[PDB]
Amino acid sequence: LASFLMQAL
Ligand SMILES: *C(=O)c1ccc(-c2ccc(C(=O)OCC)cn2)nc1
Ligand SMILES: *NNC(=O)c1ccc(-c2ccc(C(N)=O)cn2)nc1
Ligand SMILES: Cc1ccccc1C
Ligand SMILES: Cc1ccccc1C
Ligand SMILES: Cc1ccccc1C
Repeated sequence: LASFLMQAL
């Protein structure tokens, strides 16, 4: 999940 949200950056 972290990756799925941090893709914003
Ligand atoms: C959430 O964005 C998230 C959580 C976990 C993973 C992920 C991707 C690949 C692996 C993997 O190859 O495991 C080998 C031990 C594990 N977890 N991606 C995204
Ligand atoms: N918010 N994330 C980004 O903007 C982002 C763009 C591109 C990449 C990335 C990572 C790894 C590779 C590679 N190993 O070829 C290419 N591009 N990460 C983040
Ligand atoms: C590597 C990967 C794949 C799918 C969604 C987000 C990210 C960071
Ligand atoms: C979609 C989502 C979920 C949890 C925290 C942040 C964001 C953008
Ligand atoms: C991480 C984030 C959050 C909201 C707008 C833009 C960006 C890059």
